[PDB]
Amino acid sequence: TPEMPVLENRAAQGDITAPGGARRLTGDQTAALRDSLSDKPAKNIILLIGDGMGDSEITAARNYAEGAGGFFKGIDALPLTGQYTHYALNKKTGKPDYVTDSAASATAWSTGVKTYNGALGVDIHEKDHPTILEMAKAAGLATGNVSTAELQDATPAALVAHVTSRKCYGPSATSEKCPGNALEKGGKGSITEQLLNARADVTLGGGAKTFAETATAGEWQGKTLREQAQARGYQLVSDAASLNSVTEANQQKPLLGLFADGNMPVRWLGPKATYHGNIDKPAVTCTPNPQRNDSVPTLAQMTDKAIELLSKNEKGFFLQVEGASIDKQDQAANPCGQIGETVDLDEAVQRALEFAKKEGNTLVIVTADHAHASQIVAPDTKAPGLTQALNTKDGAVMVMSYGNSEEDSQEHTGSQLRIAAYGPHAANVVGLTDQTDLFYTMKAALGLK
Amino acid sequence: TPEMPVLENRAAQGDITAPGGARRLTGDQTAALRDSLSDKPAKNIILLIGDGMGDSEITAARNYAEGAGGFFKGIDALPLTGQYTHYALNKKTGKPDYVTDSAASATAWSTGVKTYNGALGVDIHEKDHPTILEMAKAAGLATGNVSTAELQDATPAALVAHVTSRKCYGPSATSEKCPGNALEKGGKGSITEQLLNARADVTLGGGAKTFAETATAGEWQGKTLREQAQARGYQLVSDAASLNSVTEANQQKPLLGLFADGNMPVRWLGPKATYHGNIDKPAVTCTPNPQRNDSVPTLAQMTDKAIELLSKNEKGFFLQVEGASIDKQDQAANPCGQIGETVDLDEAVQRALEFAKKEGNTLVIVTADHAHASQIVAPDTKAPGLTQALNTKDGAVMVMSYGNSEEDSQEHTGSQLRIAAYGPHAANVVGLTDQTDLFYTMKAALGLK
Ligand SMILES: [Mg+2]
Ligand SMILES: [Mg+2]
Ligand SMILES: [Zn+2]
Ligand SMILES: [Zn+2]
Ligand SMILES: [Zn+2]
Ligand SMILES: [Zn+2]
Repeated sequence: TPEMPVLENRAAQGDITAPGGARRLTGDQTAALRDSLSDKPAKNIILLIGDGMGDSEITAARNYAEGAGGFFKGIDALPLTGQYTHYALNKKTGKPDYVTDSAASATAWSTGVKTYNGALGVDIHEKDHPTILEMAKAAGLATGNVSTAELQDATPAALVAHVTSRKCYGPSATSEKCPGNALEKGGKGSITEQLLNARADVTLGGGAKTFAETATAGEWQGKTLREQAQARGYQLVSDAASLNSVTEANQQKPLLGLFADGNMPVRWLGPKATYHGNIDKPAVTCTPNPQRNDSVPTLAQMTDKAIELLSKNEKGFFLQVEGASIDKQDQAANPCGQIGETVDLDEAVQRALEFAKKEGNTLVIVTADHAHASQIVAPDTKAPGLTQALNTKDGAVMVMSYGNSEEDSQEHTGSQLRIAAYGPHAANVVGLTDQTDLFYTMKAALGLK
Repeated sequence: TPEMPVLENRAAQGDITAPGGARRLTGDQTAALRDSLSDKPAKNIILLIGDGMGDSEITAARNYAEGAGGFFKGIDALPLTGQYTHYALNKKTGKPDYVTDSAASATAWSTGVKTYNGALGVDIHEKDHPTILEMAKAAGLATGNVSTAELQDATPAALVAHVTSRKCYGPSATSEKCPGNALEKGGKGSITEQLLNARADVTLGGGAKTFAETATAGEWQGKTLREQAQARGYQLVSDAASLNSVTEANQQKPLLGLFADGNMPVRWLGPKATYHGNIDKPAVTCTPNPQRNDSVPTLAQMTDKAIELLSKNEKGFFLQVEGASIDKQDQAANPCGQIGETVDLDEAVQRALEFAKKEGNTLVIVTADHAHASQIVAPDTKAPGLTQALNTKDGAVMVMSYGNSEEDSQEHTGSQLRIAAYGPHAANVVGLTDQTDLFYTMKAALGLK
């Protein structure tokens, strides 16, 4: 009988110093693999995104948190793996732009068309194109948009919004930065306002600050975005205790949890990498962030509730879970913050895999939007940028380096990265593919049309 | 009827600026993938190694040489893809050392045991472990070691030598650096001397300078290694014309092609990346190296002759082909040298695939020993290191950055990287695995004892 399996253990089998003791497999894969291939329809889809989580970011967090011959119960457990390209286009010339930002890349997987960096839901001609979420809804599936960033940030926003610039978070930014989108200029509106329009059953993340602006035009003009929200029938939740009370999230009782002003809190603290830090300074060991909270639902927590609330919908559902801050810490050149965010995501992947595993008609996908700056280097390295030596779980040190930007932020990079899936149609991620392929893969598995 | 396919075309299907025009797939993969799964015995094995070829290196060369939405006929054509870790061990503590060198990495895939950086065919206790090459010979299969580096370099040497240090190239380096291996101290010998002893049917590379040293002890002492070679029955070939004349390679007429003093010549010329090169200097366009030659066999040429010569062996064969200078140009901070060497290996993968495709019982594998330094960044980047702007195939510029070493050489890095295969047992690379797994995978597909 055909049951699709999760790689349960890819950890180094024994004594890493002894022959074959560092092997990760116990026997031939053929059958296991031939047992995880199915073309049946996907009833639901859970797309987990580690912002900036390339293979470097994955390897680095593993070494610290699980040891080199370790294994990530979530991230590393998806059996079907590939590599996908994420280049953008230069708005002016339609020619590839090798390093994408999180806006253009999101647009690609959510709409199938490529775009200029900074765009959301529009192509180089600034023409809207419907997002997979919008399509799930029209079809009648339940829909979830969950993140650890502000909900107006590129990754989550790209599901609900179509503006010419990611910066048009709300009423004012928009008027000035996206006039042709500005309500009063008769546009569809700012990102937050377009978010309120799209009505996803479950929307959870930070970014409450912006909801405190008021409309310049339209029916709810003169009153805040926070107001219109409840006035439009939204059920709002600010802490975890209340998040749990929620027993229904639907088109009449749609949930909107704003758990932080800007970005929800990072899991681990640690200092910034610094010029010659692996030599001048002593090895660091990450420290859990005391202010991350009992009142703040973890990502894992948000994902579980969402899958629970979205599972009651008979027809099936679409959920996009985003571990936001990996990218934000990485450009920040903070190993500890970076790593903490990846483990943090490992939990969300796990919750997701636990459900699909039983449900049986769930395609779970884990990937990133683009690659980033961090590199794992030798302990004795003399580098041009910011480095830092960390004490890993092996009790050996690891040196992380960020050296592609003299400015404040460490730069995104452009290499192809890991794309992994599990479930009906996961075959479609194996081998080399393009980020726009993800959109088409998700539309067919769902039979969306 | 069960025929295993090669991804024919994962090129951007259409107008990269139009909806779904940038997709790489044309339909559902499930069946193609089901069709490429087989646990039959591998009759032969071809192991293509891109030194330092991580995903960044792969993505970069494609962008330049094929276009962003391009597709590499060899490298990207392998249907089953995975990611594998290559950490080394600290000799002293047996703990993991996250950034491996080319010697310790090679040791792993060729013997199954982890080892300290700089080691070749011995573990941290310095005890020898038999290489996959030695076992293929012992079992009766034909065997080849083809590279574009010096045959005493780590990658090719790891197949036939067991020395406590990669530096013990020949008679004298060894005496002073691997005394316990030195012939006169009663050891097995230098790397070159051990190579002449292993006697693979076909060995082709550069590194002819070392063959001009003499033995200090032993039967052929006092005479050069070049001499010992022909006296030991090796048929030597120095150029491409004579390489071709060769209609036989076997244990009595074993082939030794030494095509260059040091490392054979690089495919393309271009200047070094430099501090603020993408701003200060103009975009670069690679130029083919006129000193490459009509007399110097390409890597694709060596591979073809080897498969040819090794196919005569009824029983099957083991061939390891190395695209050597990728890693060498990379640390050199030379985008063009780097990118050419990848292109160069793409042709060798294609020959391999062409054969494997028709023979029908060949497992083709393509991977790297470790990730490297180069990163693809934004054109406007201000970086601490060495950078350069290249005019790609798309007629748009791409910026390459190397910023993990102030020293002369850019450092290897440690994230997991692509591993891809084709053929019987190719399943065993899909997912996350360790480099030592490749050995056990190759062992079993060959049935090796
Ligand atoms: Mg994001
Ligand atoms: Mg090499
Ligand atoms: Zn991003
Ligand atoms: Zn970013
Ligand atoms: Zn190497
Ligand atoms: Zn190297």
